Amino acid sequence: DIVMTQSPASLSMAIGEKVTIRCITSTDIDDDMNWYQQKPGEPPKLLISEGNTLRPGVPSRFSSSGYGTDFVFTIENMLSEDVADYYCLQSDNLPYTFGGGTKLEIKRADAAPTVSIFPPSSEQLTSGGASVVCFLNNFYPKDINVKWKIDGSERQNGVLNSWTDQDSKDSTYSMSSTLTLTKDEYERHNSYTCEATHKTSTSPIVKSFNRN
Amino acid sequence: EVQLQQSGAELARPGASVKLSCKASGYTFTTYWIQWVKQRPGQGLEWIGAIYPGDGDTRYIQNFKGKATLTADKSSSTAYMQLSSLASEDSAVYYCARSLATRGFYAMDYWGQGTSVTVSSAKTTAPSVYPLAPVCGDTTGSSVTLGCLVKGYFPEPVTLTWNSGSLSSGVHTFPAVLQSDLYTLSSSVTVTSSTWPSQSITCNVAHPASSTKVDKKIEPR
Amino acid sequence: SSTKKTQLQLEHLLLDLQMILNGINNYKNPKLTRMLTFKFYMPKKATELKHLQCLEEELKPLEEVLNLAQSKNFHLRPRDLISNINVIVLELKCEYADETATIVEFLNRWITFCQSIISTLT
Repeated sequence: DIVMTQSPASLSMAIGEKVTIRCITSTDIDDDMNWYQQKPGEPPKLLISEGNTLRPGVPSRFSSSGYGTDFVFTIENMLSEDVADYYCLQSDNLPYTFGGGTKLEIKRADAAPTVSIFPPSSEQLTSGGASVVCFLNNFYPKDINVKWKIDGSERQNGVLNSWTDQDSKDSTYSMSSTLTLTKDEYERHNSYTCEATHKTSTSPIVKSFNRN
Repeated sequence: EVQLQQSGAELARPGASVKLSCKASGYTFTTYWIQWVKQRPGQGLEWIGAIYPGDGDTRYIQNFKGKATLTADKSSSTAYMQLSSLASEDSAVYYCARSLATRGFYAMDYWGQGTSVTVSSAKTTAPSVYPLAPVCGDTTGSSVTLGCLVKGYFPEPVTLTWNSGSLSSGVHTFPAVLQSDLYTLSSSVTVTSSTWPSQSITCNVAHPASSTKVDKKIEPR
Repeated sequence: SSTKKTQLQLEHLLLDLQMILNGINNYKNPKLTRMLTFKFYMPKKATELKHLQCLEEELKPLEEVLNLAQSKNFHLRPRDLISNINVIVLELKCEYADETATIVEFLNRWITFCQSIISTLT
């Protein structure tokens, strides 16, 4: 087949800056390149069809160029509505084949996370479980480090982490870190804390609680 | 106008078969190729094959020959994809989509909404829903933040809402995490300090698979 | 002049069809696989010149295939060629089969139709 190498895999761009995505084809496709945009939970939308044809209704700051083996997709100026994945598809010969895609996220100022810690609910404790939950909300950039402490001393194991996609209104990220304990080990300790280390400062964010 | 409606989410055991459908309206169902596309969770788009409904002719990428079987019913304007000998790497969302012109292969403009197929031995199990309020000695910020913990369900997905959808800004619902064939997610909502616990806050959790639908009021400690 | 005029229009049509066919059949096209997906419809009976109506109604799908047929070694003018074909048919001038045809079969069928009529006129 014809492989298409789409690059970069990820890109972050400030508002109104120009954006460039590239697809390179393992053979000569003679301009049979297509560009799709996919937002979460939605089917991909055809933005540009072969011959650099903008689809009807598509914003005019989308454009593409290329003939042969090297193709470029361009957003003239980043708007936040353009956060999404972009895929190219060659329609030149069978099998049809897609590039691996591009995750396009917007840049904004650094923003410190808002941290909230939550002890296991009494209802979870009734049925034997014990999960401590930590929400680190609306921070930028995405890279964040979370550290758990029981009675002063850290614990690495039993911790799960999960990020939202870039929020639509303010372009920030959020993150749930949940530490699963045994209800027994939970009942043997008083202080529980999560630590947030982020680019926004060296002095981390500490949230903690006493079991009584 | 031109529309493509796909069938619903499916759970299947390893080795079984499943048959997805795609019902088409708004155009001459017979003169357009219909393409099928696989998308593994968190991954890229993947072309499978295509059918010309006017006569049943098919195309396949090589390593789906035998896995996928494309058919069409011209009377109902419907296309079907049979998947056989299901393994886990068949768990994915499958789209159908129409080539943008007649009688020939083209890129796809009109898309179905997708059908999610999960392939697992693990059994459907309803979710446990726990409320998350700050502890007794809770220090007050300007806004307050509460949560909902949805543990031990299978398969995906669950719908999460606050105050029957009334509460939609300042909601983060984090993606589900799979551990020992049970899913766990959580959702947070941020409201104004004043409005709680003076006005009730509730998470509603829907698990279509086990057809369960819970409400958890969040009450201070 | 119609004695050799009708025969000559049919010979011109034949050469256009044959040129398209040779171009497809001789030179290695990376787009061939995509050209073969194109679906052409075929007359039930094609015996008289009247049946050339059935050709005209597939000129839009044919023109598209001609875009795919150009390469580094096979050069063509899809729009001019289709226009000449439409002219000749409209001058010399419908129920189909359930069977769809590839561009190759479509071209061969119409080339053989022409050759039969032309053998009549000799």
